[PDB]
Amino acid sequence: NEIINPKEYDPSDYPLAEDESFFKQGHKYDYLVTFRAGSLTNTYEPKTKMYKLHAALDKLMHVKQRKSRFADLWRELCAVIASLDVWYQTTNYPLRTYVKLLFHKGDEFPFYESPSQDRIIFNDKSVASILPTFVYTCCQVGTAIMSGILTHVESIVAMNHFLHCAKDSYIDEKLKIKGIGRSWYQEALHNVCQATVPVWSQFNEVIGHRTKSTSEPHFVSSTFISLRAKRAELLYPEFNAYINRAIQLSKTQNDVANYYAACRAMTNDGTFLATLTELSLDAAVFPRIEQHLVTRPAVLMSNTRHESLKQKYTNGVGSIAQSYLSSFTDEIAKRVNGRHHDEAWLNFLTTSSPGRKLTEIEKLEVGGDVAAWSNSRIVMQAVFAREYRTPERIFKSLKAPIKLVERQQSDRRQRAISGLDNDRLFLSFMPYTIGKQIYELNDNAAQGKQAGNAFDIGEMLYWTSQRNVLLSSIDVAGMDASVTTNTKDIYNTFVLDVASKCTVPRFGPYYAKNMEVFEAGNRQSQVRYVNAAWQACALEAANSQTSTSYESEIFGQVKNAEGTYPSGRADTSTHHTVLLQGLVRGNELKRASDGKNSCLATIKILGDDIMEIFQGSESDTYDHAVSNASILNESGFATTAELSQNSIVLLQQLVVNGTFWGFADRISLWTREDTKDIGRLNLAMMELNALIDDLVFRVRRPEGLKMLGFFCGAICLRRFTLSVDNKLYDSTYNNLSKYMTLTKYDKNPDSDSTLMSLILPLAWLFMPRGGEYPAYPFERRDGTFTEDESMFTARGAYKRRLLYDVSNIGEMIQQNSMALDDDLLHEYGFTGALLLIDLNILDLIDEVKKEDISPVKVSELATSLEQLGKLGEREKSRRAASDLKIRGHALSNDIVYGYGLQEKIQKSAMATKETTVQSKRVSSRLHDVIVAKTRDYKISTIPADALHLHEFEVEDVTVDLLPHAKHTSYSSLAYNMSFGSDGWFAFALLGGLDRSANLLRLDVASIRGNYHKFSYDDPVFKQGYKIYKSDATLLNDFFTAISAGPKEQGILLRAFAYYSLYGNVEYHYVLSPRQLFFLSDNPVSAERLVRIPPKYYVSTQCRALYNIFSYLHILRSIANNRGKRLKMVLHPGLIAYVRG
Amino acid sequence: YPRLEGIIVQINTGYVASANVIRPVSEKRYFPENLEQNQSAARLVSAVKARASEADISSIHLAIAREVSPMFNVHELKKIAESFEDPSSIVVVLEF
Amino acid sequence: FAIDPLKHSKLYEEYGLYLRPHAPTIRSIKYASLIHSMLAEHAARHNGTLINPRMYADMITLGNTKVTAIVTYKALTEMSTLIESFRLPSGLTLIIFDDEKYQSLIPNYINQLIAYTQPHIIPTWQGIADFSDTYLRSYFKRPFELTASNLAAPQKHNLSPMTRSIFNNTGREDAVIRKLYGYGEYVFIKYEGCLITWTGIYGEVTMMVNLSKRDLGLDVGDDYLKEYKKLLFYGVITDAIPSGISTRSTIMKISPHKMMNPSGGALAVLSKFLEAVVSTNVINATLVVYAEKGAGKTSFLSTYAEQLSLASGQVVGHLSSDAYGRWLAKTKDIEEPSFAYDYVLSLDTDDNESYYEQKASELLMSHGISEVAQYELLSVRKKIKMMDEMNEVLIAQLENADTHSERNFYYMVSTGKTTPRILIVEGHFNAQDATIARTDTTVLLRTINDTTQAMRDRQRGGVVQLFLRDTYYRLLPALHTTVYPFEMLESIKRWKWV
Amino acid sequence: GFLRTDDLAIAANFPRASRNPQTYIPYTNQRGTVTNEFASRFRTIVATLANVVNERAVQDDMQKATRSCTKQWLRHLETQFDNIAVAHTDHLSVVYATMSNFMLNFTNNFSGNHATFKPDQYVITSPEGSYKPIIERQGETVDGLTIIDTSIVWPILCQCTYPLVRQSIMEEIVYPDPSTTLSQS
RNA sequence: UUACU
Ligand SMILES: [C]O[C]1[C]([O])[C]([C]OP([O])(=O)[O-]P(=O)([O-])OP(=O)([O-])O[C][C]2O[C](N3[C]=[N+]([C])C4=C3N=C([N])[N]C4=O)[C]([O])[C]2[O])O[C]1N1[C]=NC2=C1N=[C]N=C2[N]
Ligand SMILES: O=c1ccn([C@@H]2O[C@H](COP(=O)(O)OP(=O)(O)OP(=O)(O)O)[C@@H](O)[C@H]2O)c(=O)[nH]1
Ligand SMILES: [Mg+2]
Ligand SMILES: [Mg+2]
Repeated sequence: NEIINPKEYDPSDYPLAEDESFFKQGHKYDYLVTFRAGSLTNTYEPKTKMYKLHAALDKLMHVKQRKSRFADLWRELCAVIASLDVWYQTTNYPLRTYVKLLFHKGDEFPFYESPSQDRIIFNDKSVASILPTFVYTCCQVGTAIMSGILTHVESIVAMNHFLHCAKDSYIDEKLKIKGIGRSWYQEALHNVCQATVPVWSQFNEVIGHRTKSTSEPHFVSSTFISLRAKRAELLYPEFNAYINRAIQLSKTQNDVANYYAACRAMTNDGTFLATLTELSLDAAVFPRIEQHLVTRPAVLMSNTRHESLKQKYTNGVGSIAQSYLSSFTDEIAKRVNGRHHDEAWLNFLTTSSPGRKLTEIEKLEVGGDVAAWSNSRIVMQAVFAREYRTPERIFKSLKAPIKLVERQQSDRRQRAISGLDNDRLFLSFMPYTIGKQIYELNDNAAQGKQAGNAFDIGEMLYWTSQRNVLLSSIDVAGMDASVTTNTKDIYNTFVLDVASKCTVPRFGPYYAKNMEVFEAGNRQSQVRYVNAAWQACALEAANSQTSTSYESEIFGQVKNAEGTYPSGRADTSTHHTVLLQGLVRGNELKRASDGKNSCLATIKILGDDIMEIFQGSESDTYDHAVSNASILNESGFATTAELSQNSIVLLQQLVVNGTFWGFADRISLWTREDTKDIGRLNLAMMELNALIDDLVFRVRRPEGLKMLGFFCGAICLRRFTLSVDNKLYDSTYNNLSKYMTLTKYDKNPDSDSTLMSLILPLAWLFMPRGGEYPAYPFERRDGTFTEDESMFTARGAYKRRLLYDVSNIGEMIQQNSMALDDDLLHEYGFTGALLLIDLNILDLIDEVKKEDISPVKVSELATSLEQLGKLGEREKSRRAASDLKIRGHALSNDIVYGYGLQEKIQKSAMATKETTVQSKRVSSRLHDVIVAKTRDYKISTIPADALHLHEFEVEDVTVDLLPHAKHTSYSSLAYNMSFGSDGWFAFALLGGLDRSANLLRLDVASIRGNYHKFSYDDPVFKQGYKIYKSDATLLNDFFTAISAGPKEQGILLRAFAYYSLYGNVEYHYVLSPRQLFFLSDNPVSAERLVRIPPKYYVSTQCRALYNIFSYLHILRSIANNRGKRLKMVLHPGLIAYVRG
Repeated sequence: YPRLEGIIVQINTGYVASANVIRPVSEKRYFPENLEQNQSAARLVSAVKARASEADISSIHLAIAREVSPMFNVHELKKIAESFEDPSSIVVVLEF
Repeated sequence: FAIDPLKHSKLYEEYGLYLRPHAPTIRSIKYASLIHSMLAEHAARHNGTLINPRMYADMITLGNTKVTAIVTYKALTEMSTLIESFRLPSGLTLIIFDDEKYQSLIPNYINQLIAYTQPHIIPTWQGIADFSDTYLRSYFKRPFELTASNLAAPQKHNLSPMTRSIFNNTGREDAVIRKLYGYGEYVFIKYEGCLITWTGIYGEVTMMVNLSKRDLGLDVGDDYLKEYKKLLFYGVITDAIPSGISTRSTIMKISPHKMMNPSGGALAVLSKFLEAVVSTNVINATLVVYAEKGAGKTSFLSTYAEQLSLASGQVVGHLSSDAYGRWLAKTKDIEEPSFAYDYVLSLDTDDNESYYEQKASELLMSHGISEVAQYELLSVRKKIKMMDEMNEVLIAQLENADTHSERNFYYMVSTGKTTPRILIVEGHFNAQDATIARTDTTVLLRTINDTTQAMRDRQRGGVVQLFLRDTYYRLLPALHTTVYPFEMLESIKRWKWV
Repeated sequence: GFLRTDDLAIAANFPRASRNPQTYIPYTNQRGTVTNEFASRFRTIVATLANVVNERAVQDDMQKATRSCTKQWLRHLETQFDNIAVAHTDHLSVVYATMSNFMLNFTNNFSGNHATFKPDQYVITSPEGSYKPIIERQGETVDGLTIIDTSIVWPILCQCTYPLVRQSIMEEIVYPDPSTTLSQS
């Protein structure tokens, strides 16, 4: 009844203090309580603080509730509910009853969003305030019904739990359930008990299966009694009764995996938890002191001002950490020595973002063009290029307050992070470069996520497969808060003690000079010789201001009480990595110091996610597992608490028993909140294809997820709205209505542009250049249908084969023709979609933005940028890029260096807008592109394709099944890899994952910005190989177009020589390692599966090209694979084309 | 005052850096043309690039000035941890 | 030089360094100032940064790179006819001399040459700039000290007005020494502060104040309590702490010294609070001042409230730094306590005992001790375990936001409407930052006080005062901006009011 | 190298710690020559080192290409040594001569033969105390002074340009002033 | 209106 008739406003729900300075501290219901739309209203006049409160709470209910990824809010909810009709063939599924009962008012929807006026405007004022989130919850549960994670009757238990959370505060109730409702599997894995699992080898192939009995040990059975009492009262009793059946009924290790992913989607809707950030400043970034204070170092040296210069620890928590870390200061001082930092400054001051500043009065006195550029980091350094060597540059930015950026995640609460300007970014940079070189030194300073596939988990898959191990995986809780200034100092000694042994001259606005230094236990100042790294680090360490200051529309300027970690500085990933590495490894020196063993194996720290691995008896490991907790407990950290036998998590990826569990709900399909790089474009479908491939091994039914991505691809992503002008509006309508319907829109006073939106037909959802989405089986002429395209289908030039696949490829080889059926492509509408491809709207909108800005104003700005750096002979990289192109062939833009000085400026002209005068000459150029290509169209076929038209013929004799398939027969090595499914059989028939390929690719991206999926496109690596394979004697010349160092040159060359077995540059295909986790990279593994009669081997690369033909058609047609071995026949022009 | 070597080196270091005798450039020619990429030399190019280190201007001027400086603190070698296992390990002997 | 001494001559006059009247170095100092008019133009031409500073810095510093399409290399070509114009056998050289007033006044185009020069650095003793170095000694006016021993003639010590200037160290009047002793035509350096060499418990301690010898009393050999109030407002004790000056210490000698310059890195942090007090945007700005227990700041920032409120036209009030400890002892027991502002300030300083001085007092007993000389007999790790025991009664008031906790006290005092717009809290120990609320401006006060000497002073100090200074120094490192109490009195004045 | 007497210091009556002040300049001034007699010494070293790595490769039967790409690297150090020995033996050697005549560079450093040299250990003896040696391993680093980096010869040989290797740009070889290293001394 | 790895 809190949803069917909600209460009134109750203004004690968002109270204030005695003053109107901030909200009342310790207030509950910090998020948007469900109160029934009508009741908020302004009463009183535009001042008197509380008016700005009710106006901004209106911004919470009307603006911060919608975040629709592709379409509007209603088109997206219809996309599940239509797809959920088509798949289950009926309408007796009970999700639509929640669509009917939660909102139905008989004339029109209860609420819509404006887009142009940007708010959700209501049409029933009596409906609940919280309902625009319940679109996305009904969206997500139907995504989970379609995924196969939840059945229909389970989604009843889901939806009742969500509406029960909505009685008082829909997210505040959810964040308390979030901890309890997924910690329960460790009981169910205990109860299952003896469970038969695969095991892995050192080099991650499956070598065996064993039955290893999961009974978690005696001391975590004492954590079951404390936790199940909290399960009973904090949860809804039907959601509780669903859990208590999953403890008792579960019989296999596969069976707990069924309930766990399904109970996880009952606690999440994927909605990003958005309120106004004044409410979450108290919750997220307020510093907590968990119990202990951390004491200070003995300061050994101090300069003329009494501040820390050199310092050492005395019997604390830090002395444990510097027992491990201070050994590295003699080596890192030769790696932090041998970079020249001014160079590495301009490469880290890439990624254009903000400076804090709004430039100011001097935005006028730099120019009106560079006024509008003035957001990027690379531009705000260019405007103040003159000030870079003066030491008063950093002094005038201590005066500048740090502004609170907010960004939110899928399940964490609304979180804030500090957007530092260029000078507060400068002091943190030398602690970033010092703490970076511990990564190459110590494995356990660990994994960056360049693999995407199994190598990000190939560590965790191995140690869980082993015997006599307990695994702990620690999050500290909140690790921005906890880092008081004293705990921050343990990283400061390590950054100092490297910089003394090192020799860095000048660094920036410093120089190695002769300072007065107090030497503790001397009386009297004695002048040491300090280098610039030393000076910079001391100043930054001394000076540190931590507070974030957010300007409010309610309040004046709220400022966080400092002492947190301002997590944007430069070292926000190293300061929590180098610290926790010193505390846990330093423990096994201190435990070895007083007669106890260590008994700890490899530990992987990506800050803050600690994950260590132990071995021995069940008593020895626990004596160590307490001290890793207790020293982190006495470091001032709130470790939450996690450990188990056979359970381990890292980077939000669960590994258990030697199997991979998914966390499917974290990829929310239909909530973005980015306000940056929004596509309703070709690029909007790439944002679907990348997220559809995120969920292919987190799903129990990938065929159903292809059904869901199709209709949301169809219904939502269908309409591209374009503002023409009137005279051209007439013929823009007439030309495009010839092929596919274009909507027309009602005419305009006194803006002189009519809108009009084209309708982008369903074939464009399948095109090679448009939507690269895998298809359903079409009809040929007779018609015996095509193969159903599965989830493992690779993208780029392969979707152009689907055009030839409709034309009966087997038939074509019969008549010896490259000819094509224009009838069948025009009938479905394939011909009307490749026109929309050839119109090329996207770079045309980029061309007009590239047309408007004067390159003279850019060049004066960018010549001043290369004054800070190298100094000279960034010119030799521009010379190397231009010498390569005119002698040979085009090496394109983003990659080579000084163009990627110029390209880093460009993005603010890309940012700062489409607006209308530029938009009127969009339509003048596009209509010229329209009337040329509409004047006649036929499907343009290229000489560069013969090179499909090959078709496989099934035979009567079966394959072998690769003996690791018996081991992963049981139990449930991933979610979709259940026994007798498509992904299991592909891991059986296609088989394997090599270590040899994606170690070198894991070696490539350590050059070039690693922390995520890194899917194989990599415009250094493909462009360098097309020169390496066919062409290279030139390959000396474009390495200095990279400005690749001699070490960096060595990485790439070893990957080029290994990428010469497979495959072809001439036939393009792209998949992602997120798409095929355990499936093989190599087309070598598929040549075992297809014989080629060896009169077809007809060119020097032609063995290596036929492998990709064998590689893809197994992955494309895996739902129609009996386990027969197919055989290849070819068109003789395909024989004729590769001869050359 | 055994820090007196720190002065006499620093006077001699300030002479070498003021003479403009060695200027470090940003072009590396450790290997001839198209032996870098040549597969058989993959064992050799790793040994050279591990030893060779970026030419900081501050310590090339120090090594010249240490040659005629008075030695008061007894110098000692950086602990070179090599194996002399492969025949690509002659790079350490050519270094000496 | 970095700044030329003929177009900008008064800055060298502020250091005691007067320009020699108008030869191979008189001709060279005109040659260097001609480059600055060329250099400054060039970094106009393209704002600011003169382009290719490497070939620039290999011309002034090194007699090198004669150069003759073009406009790129135009400013190089115009300059190679300018430095090969005057015949030098080597370069000109730089001369930063290591001073936050001098280093801040270096123009932008000189600082871009510092990366590629190896410049000559002249180490300041305390300031003055101290006069060796064929640059500083052949260019202008090696001076002559004029203490009480070298009296009273210029013919006696063989001085000349074109080579040597005179530093008044008599204690006599300035005007007579160039009247009857014959020092007319001899120009005199002007110093407006003074340097005091005190006696100490540990040795000779040299501190300076930026007051002249007339502006305060104390000469020669008066004690430390005479005009103590002016020394706290304006002094730096340039010595490694523990310096060890005491209330029984006297003066050895006085010489006029250069007025020291405040801290461009520590002027601007304090300038945030002196902006947030002015603007009507920021509700209830807060200044947080950390120091040791014996820095003597409750007697100091009681009049800095009196200097800010008279300049701002507002009402400020400092919370007097122990008002958690005085107040929690009074109402440990009381279920609803009064969080009012007028109740807090009518409670402390001094007669109400602190709560931590109850807790510390009980604790010292348990490891039984009551004498300060008995505390010296204890040593470090046996001491430090006592400090660790002392912490656990700290964290019980810092961890949660209970109704008697520290977080609730500094909140409701700061919010509730009876309080002043802009309170100044002061904290003893670091990691009170999660409790004081809410600010962007936390400074760190280092006064002219060996604080552990003032705790054996205190004169009802005992071990309870001295154990807690030691406990708080274990919790307070210098991880914030040191603020040096004359600099807060300096920044009020600089700020531009309405 | 050779052994140059300090004729400019003794005529200037500078303090020296020897009877004959003799510093060891590392290599001879080599004007007017076509073949550089310091560069051709490094020819006969690589020609000796080519046969040492030849025996080690053929005793342990490695590739024909790995032995060729080793010896193609040994004569790439030949080419780079010829290009810079014109600038060492003309412009570095006149700096080691004039740094030897400075005031505070008073000890001898080297005397030709590695087989016999030890630095002359003076001490400050005392009949009523211990003797304090001058040269003494006490590990008192001056922040990088006692540790000696042998990887400094790779930037010297390869990635540095010299004011005589560049001849073809106009350079005007820098002769520094006497007064800075005199006034500090 | 918008941070780093
Ligand atoms: C130039 O032009 C342009 C474009 O086109 C636009 C867009 O629009 P759209 O968005 O497309 O729409 P949509 O979304 O499609 O829609 P739907 O969803 O389909 O449905 C609808 C709805 O809607 C609404 N509406 C609402 N509101 C609010 C509105 C509307 N319409 C209109 N027209 N307007 C508005 O406002 C309803 O209701 C319904 O329901 O846009 C454009 N743009 C715009 N603006 C701008 C742009 N650009 C740039 N700039 C600017 N300013
Ligand atoms: O955008 C981001 C996201 C995350 N981080 C990372 O967040 C870390 C600090 O965040 P924590 O990981 O410590 O938060 P918490 O887990 O204690 O919060 P709860 O789950 O308990 O609710 C930092 O160490 C950092 O590396 C960022 O710096 N930026
Ligand atoms: Mg965490
Ligand atoms: Mg985390």
